[PDB]
Amino acid sequence: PFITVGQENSTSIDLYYEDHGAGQPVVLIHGFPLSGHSWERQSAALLDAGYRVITYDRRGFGQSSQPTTGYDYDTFAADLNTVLETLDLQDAVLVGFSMGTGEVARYVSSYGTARIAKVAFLASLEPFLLKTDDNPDGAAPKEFFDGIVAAVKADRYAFYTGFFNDFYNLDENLGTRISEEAVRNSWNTAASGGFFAAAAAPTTWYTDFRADIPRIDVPALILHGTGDRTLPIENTARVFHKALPSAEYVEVEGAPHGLLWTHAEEVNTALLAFLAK
Amino acid sequence: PFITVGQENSTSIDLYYEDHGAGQPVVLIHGFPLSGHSWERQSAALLDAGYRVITYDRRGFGQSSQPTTGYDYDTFAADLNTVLETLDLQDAVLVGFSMGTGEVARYVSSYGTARIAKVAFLASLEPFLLKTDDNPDGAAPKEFFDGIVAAVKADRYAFYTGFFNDFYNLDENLGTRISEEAVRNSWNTAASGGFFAAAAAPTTWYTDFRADIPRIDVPALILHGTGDRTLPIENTARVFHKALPSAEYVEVEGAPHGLLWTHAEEVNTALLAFLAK
Repeated sequence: PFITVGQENSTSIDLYYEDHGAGQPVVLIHGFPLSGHSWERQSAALLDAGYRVITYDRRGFGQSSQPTTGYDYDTFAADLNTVLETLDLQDAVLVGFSMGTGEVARYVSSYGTARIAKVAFLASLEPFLLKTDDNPDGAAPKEFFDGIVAAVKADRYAFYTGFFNDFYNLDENLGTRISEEAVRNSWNTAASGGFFAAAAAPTTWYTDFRADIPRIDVPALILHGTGDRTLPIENTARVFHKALPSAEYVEVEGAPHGLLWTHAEEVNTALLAFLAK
Repeated sequence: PFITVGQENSTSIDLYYEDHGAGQPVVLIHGFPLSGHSWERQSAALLDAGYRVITYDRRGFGQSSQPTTGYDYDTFAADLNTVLETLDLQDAVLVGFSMGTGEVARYVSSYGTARIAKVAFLASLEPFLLKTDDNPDGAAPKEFFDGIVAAVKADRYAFYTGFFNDFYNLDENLGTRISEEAVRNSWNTAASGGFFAAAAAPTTWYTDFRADIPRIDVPALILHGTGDRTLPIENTARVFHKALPSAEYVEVEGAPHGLLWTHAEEVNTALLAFLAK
């Protein structure tokens, strides 16, 4: 199913989405370079607890259109605004994973929370990944992220292998918490995403969300793995909880960046306990 | 890389140029007697901000051919027109520094702004540097510029030393805002330019741009240093600000003429804020 969010030359930019269940609407917004199907273990848990689950694929990923324009959080948040207005959701919960935590913060900042009852940030980007003079809490200088973009442009298909090795801490989790088959499925999803988005999306990772955070005026959850090699907990979740002290806060012991799958039970128990309130 | 702009006897006239990054095209047009490389501090900032940066070396300067013909703003603007058509640049921003502010105004005036989104004038020549009866705001009468031509023809290599002393306000900035090594690099660039262009270019500095200014019909930025010893702000930017009151206007307190280097942080902040609109 698709929702049109804009036009690109002679084509419409359509985002693939699904809408399941009945109950309070929970919108799940996936990370790079996957799709709304990456939430399958959380979608199953939410459906089992009587929620309505809505998922969509960010432009350039999954089954959505693959434009060569719009890779920036104002456009990503305008796409989410179109989704939410089209579905006319009320009392909705927005749950972001990694890149999706940017859509949540920028959307609440720019459009407000009239349709929103709660937000959850899992494996967050916030507050601002660049290590700069004005942001000493950042994870790394911009040249580090520039090198990731260059590696995608050199051969995205080979880049995905090393990417998922650190995304899922495969040296620790392959064969225990994640099978070789589930990693292969992630690689297939990544390769199905657009070539342009694959290399342009990482330039948005280090967006500065510090001015968006004070506008988060609904109940919030921040959750992160202590073994996240991709987005270090010290420069993301721990600093984000200082910036958003009203949020509930959970650290999942030993979990990697790809904790929706490897630590599904720990994510699902924490997310449903938060949504029950 | 080179773009051919014409023929001189048995030779072609080729302008050196570079084309980096991706996104909205930003064309940077340098001043005398330097080259596209003099924008390195701005180029780095624009590339990091997601723009496509195009630089070229004016005929007779940098690594471009050194003809003994064409030192006038109609030719200079026709050279820019060839660069823009050769590259098919569209929705482009034109940024001039000092002599480059002549290309920007003369191009927009003669050719119009179908290809151009915005224009920026840094350390401008405009509106008309010659002091006359009809133009009392000019900086100096023709004899001053005839004296500069004659000094360049007498020994251009020695001329560059005192010229850069005033350009960068070295009595204030040497060893703080500009190193002796960076000044030496500027002298080397100047010595690499053509002998003929070195002495022909000063006659063009007092071109009258008063009829070109009313033809600027896209958003504009005018920025100048208040300590400019080369192009006094009271004969240039402050007069220009009255002739084009709709332009964003920035005075960089205490900055010299060579503010792309000495006050790069201020220039980059103003330029990126202007381009983000």
